[PDB]
Amino acid sequence: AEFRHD
Amino acid sequence: QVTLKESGPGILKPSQTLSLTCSFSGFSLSTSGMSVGWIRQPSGKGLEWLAHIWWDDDKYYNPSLKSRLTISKDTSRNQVFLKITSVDTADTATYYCARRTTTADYFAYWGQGTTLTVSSAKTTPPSVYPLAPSMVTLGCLVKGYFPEPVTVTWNSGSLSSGVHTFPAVLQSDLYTLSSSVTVPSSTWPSETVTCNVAHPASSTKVDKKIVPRDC
Amino acid sequence: DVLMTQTPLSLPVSLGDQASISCRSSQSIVHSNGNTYLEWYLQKPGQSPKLLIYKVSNRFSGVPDRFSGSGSGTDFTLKISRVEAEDLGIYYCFQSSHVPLTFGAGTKLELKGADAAPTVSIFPPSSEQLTSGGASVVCFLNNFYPKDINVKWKIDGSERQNGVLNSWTDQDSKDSTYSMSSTLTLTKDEYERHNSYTCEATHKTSTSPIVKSFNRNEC
Repeated sequence: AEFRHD
Repeated sequence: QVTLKESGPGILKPSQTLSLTCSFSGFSLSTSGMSVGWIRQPSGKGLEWLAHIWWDDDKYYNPSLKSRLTISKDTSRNQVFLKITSVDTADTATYYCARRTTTADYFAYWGQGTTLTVSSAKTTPPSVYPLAPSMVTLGCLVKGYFPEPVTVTWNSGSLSSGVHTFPAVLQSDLYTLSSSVTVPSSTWPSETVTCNVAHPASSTKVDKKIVPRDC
Repeated sequence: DVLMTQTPLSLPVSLGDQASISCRSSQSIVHSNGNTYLEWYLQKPGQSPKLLIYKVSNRFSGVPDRFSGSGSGTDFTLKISRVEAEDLGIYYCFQSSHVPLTFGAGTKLELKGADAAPTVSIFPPSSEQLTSGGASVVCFLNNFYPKDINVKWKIDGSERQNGVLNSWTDQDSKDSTYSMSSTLTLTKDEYERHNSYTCEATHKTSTSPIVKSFNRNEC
């Protein structure tokens, strides 16, 4: 599961 | 200026619900790219990330706390909340909230933290016991108190050099620590050495004069 | 979960020297967007953690250029050049690529000092405590360097592991030494089943243990 990095 | 300020209940009993608040200023959770997370630290131990919330309501959780965590926000009031149900002793920790943004993607700003103790213990005064022996080392054992802290002095503060007061440890829900003092053998027992122990929470103050042991 | 393993966990340095801290992730922390989200934080005593480095090697604004991050793959390094006293504290690496976000266990940057053997003192239970049915035996191991030490309790010559709690002071800000207490807590009944009590310390300053003892029956 990847964390948010926009 | 960007600031974060954590608040909490300070102390809870096992099984109760923890409700933490992070009150912030200097930014808004209505602003695109904005987020706030919670991180905790058991004392003398490491950091653990718990939960995270984004300006658009996306929430992330650490699976290590299972269905115990709920994060939420009130952008209107500039607050982020963390709820942890069914607390136990392992939830004793300092809790921090910290900000990240999409364009500054790192925890640049942290709050000072809010400290939580989870315990079923009742307020209990310490039992204070003498530790009797070129230089000589004496001590006092301060056993079975709750909550922290106690203050230990020697000769009402006149003996300040050569003192080691150790961190308290937990024993069956109660704290214990010892203090040692080292003085020239020419000053004891010819001159008196007394430890003074205060435990504000139990309204107690005790003095223990140290006298030489036979074994 | 991604495990972040730091080495060493305790790092003694002389002022002005360089400190190097290793951090390894148990699996790749390259995000799908191509960036490696590895951050370093420093927590000084009584303070909140503060950001030093982000994305492996980028210094956060305001951070002295003596802090520098580097790495490749899953191996990362924080370098602190010309160490100052203000740099002392606990350094954490942190990956934010994957959920849950995870920190390393922390590396304590500490000072070097001159070697010193511990001063060891043992104390029997007080008569006051014994009256109440308890029996705590206390041993102080004071003002030693380096940090590592092996302490054993022996009762009638045999090692005793149960009932022992240890406590350590922070490194002394003056002489850079450490101190510790070791406390063996027994019931009076247990205490009265044996006569000889010993606190034994082994420390790198000597091949011979330091041994302090007392006999109950002489008390």
